[PDB]
Amino acid sequence: ATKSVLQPPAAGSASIVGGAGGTQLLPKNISQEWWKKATEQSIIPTLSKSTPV
Amino acid sequence: ATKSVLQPPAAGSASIVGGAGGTQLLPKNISQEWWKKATEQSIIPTLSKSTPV
Repeated sequence: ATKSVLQPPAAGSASIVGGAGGTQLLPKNISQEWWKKATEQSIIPTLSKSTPV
Repeated sequence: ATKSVLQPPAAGSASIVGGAGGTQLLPKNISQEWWKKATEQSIIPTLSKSTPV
């Protein structure tokens, strides 16, 4: 049979990583760029009279 | 007995190309400008954020 790497294996094929634990061999690419919201600005220091404290 | 060129020949007339296979001598004037629609633009590569994959 021809060797598959995707999971589950394609029909009539064999999985290259088909050995026990072999899927731990499949690569990962982790993005350097996150999904994170911006946080809310503080308005009070802008929207008030500054004083010595 | 007067000699036509349009097909089929007019009534009471002889075709000028009435010999066997003679219509293969009539000119065509095929246009270089096609009739074809444009197809729809793909938008996903324009809209999406690019990433390594």
